[PDB]
Amino acid sequence: TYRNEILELPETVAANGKFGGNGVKSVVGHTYGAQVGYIADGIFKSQDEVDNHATQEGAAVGRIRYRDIDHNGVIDERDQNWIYDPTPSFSYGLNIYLE
Amino acid sequence: MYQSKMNVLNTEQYGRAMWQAYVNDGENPNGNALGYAYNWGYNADGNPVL
Amino acid sequence: DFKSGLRLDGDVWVNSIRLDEYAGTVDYQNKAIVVGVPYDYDITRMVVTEMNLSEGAKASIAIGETIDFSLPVSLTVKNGDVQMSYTITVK
Amino acid sequence: SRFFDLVRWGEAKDVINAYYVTEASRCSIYKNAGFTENKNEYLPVPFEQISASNGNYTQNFGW
Amino acid sequence: PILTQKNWDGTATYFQSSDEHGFSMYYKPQVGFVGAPMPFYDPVAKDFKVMYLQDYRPNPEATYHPIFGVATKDGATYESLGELISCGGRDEQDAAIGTGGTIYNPADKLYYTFYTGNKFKPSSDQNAQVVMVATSPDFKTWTKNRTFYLKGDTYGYDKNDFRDPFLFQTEDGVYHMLIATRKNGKGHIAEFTSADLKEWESAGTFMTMMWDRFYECPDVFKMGDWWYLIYSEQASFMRKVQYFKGRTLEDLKATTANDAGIWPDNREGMLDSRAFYAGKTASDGTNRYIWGWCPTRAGNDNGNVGDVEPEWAGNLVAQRLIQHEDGTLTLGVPDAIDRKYTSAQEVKVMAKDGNMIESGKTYTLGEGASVIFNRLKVHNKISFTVKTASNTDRFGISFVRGTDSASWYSIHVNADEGKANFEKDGDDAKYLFDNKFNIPADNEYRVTIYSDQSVCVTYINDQLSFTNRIYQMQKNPWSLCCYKGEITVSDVQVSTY
Ligand SMILES: OC[C@H]1O[C@@](CO)(OC[C@H]2O[C@@](CO)(OC[C@H]3O[C@@](CO)(OC[C@H]4O[C@@](CO)(OC[C@H]5O[C@](O)(CO)[C@@H](O)[C@@H]5O)[C@@H](O)[C@@H]4O)[C@@H](O)[C@@H]3O)[C@@H](O)[C@@H]2O)[C@@H](O)[C@@H]1O
Ligand SMILES: [Mg+2]
Repeated sequence: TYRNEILELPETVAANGKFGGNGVKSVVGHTYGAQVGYIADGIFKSQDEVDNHATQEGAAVGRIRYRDIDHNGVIDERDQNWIYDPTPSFSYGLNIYLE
Repeated sequence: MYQSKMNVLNTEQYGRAMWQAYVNDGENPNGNALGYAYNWGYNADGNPVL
Repeated sequence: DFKSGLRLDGDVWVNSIRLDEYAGTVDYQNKAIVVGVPYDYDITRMVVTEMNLSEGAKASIAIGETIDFSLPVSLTVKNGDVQMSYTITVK
Repeated sequence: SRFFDLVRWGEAKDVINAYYVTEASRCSIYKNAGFTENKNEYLPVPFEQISASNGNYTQNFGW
Repeated sequence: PILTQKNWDGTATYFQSSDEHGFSMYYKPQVGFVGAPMPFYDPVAKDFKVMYLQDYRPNPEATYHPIFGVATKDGATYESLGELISCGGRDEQDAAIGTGGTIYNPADKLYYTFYTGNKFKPSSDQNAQVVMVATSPDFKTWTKNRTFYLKGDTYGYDKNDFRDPFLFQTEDGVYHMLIATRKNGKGHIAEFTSADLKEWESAGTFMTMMWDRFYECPDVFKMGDWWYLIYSEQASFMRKVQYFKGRTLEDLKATTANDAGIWPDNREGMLDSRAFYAGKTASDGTNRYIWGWCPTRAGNDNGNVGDVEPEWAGNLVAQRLIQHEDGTLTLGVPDAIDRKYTSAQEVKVMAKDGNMIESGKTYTLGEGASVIFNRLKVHNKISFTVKTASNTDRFGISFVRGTDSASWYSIHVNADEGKANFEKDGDDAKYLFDNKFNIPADNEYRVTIYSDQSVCVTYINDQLSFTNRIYQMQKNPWSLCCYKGEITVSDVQVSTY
């Protein structure tokens, strides 16, 4: 097992997100290749659910519901967090030889 | 041998999916203009069926 | 069980128009059947006598029925679930 | 140049809203279309550029 | 994921609601919109089989407007039988199907539906509109008779104006078809008699229209002791539904025979406002129900009624015909629709802006005072009673009303003007349309609003019926206001299901 972390990075690289963050948040302090995205809290199943959820563009019955991270009442760019980590918990292997 | 054969829609499944998308969006599926003619109706609850 | 019950492998064609006692030409590119009659003809009462098609092909217009041909008439040929639409006009 | 002319003249919001309302009948794309008075008449400054030049670029009004 | 529920009951802030693709009470299919209802009573199934035209926002340029069947028995519940009669080819005369009629023949156990086919881009020698017939053995599958072509120009009528075949059988045993056509620049409802519905004889002209107007979807019937002709005015400035009364068929024909103007009542035969069109009636033997379509608004704006004439098609709306002792006709809520509302919702005041006072269920309002209630739901039934000081008061019911609502849409019942007016209040103060009705002499009004999603029908003391398309009205507060007189409102009850 192993853990990877980026400690320093040029400002332009952190902004463009070549090494992670998708250009939304800086990858510094996170694993190499980590990605920032929305959080899908299931799908809408009724107009009552759509109305109860925070307002978002294109919300309708049967559509993906996105969590409001900052609880501002509207889904926008700021409602994104760290969702992807390309680091396995542990990698193992086993070899058996029977004669 | 190829094992991870990705499952994709055949002709009937593709037509069914297109009809489902059209009726979900409220447009007329017969207007697909892809050569598909759909015989379809509504059930007791009003949900479209093909 | 991957195969779907579509039986699409079926030929659909029309190759015989026999309105009353008149023949006509068929253009498959434009899906048209054009039948010529003299300048004086009743046209309001035409019967279909010979409308053979490809093997297993079924058409909406049957034999023995009468159709007014003052305007182009749409015909649908459906051997299975494969359909083809032509238009029949009379000059 | 039509959009730039509308923005320069200042009637861009009204013209675009009227166009949306008129064309929603014959086009379903404009079903949810809506123009904001002081936001949508100029493209926002790119977020990547703002982040790269920290404390130097200010986003346009309304964004 | 834990779902969060907002405080719907307890807030009066304006909320952006939405309309589902399907409707339950005022029927609307999940796909397309209802236009030009064609009601019919099935003698076998003992129910109501209303057909219509399935309009779409992107209609095809050549072939469109098929016929879809809807089965009902009470006017509240509706099931769909799918497409019944399909539109023809591009070059066929029935590329676009117009409004028609339906009649059953026990002689051959066959349903005959007579519709209107519209030629796409007709030529000079081609009739624009032709009446056709389709036969069904069990109302499910329909076969069009290709040998039937009732050309309008054959009998000297207009080629481009030959519409709305309405069929009815009289006691003598002969079927009569009424066609709303034009002759030598004058609107004529022509009559064709038949004994087997296969051969027709033009029995002259049934009736003439009033002041060179056009009548859409004529419907002649008999209700007890009077003969009634329901029609829809095609004139852009009117765009409403009127009717004519007559003791016998001869009297009905003699009505407006030549600019006579024998109006059935003092309101020129008004039934409903601009939001109700193509009203056609059918009777099951005990009650008569009229079906029409409430139109939609472009851009989902209630104030965007539109110039000349509104948008076509919309939501199917069913009302119950009520015949008074003088022969006048008024529209009432169907009994099934009224009884469907079972659950009751508590009502309480949200805003206190005017000088009104509260004494329990009774609220007294002066001029310039208004009261705002709690939010509504998807389906609402609001019933109350308003007593005015005199017969010159202006009270009103406002929907899409909130604390921060810049504009709200109101119906003002003006007793001095003797009518009701649907207008837009707020920062625009726009007048949309109106509807005349009979002012009670006791200054008492029994107001009942039945609203499904975005279509609401208001009934005033069984004397006024007022249909409206008000988007965003569901899940939003409603208010009562007074402008010039003094009013006292009581018995406010809100029911939802
Ligand atoms: O499809 C194009 C666009 O316009 C509509 C408006 O309905 O479709 C037009 C299309 O509808 C037909 C049959 O499909 O008639 C509509 C049916 O509804 C009736 C009322 O019962 O007519 C009301 C409707 O007719 C209008 C506009 O169509 O005027 C009729 C028009 O026909 C003339 O003859 C043209 O030469 C003129 O008399 C007049 O200008 C308008 O007054 C009303 O809104 C029935 O009469 C009829 O059965 C066809 O008649 C027409 O071509 C929409 O569907 C679509 O968005
Ligand atoms: Mg947020």
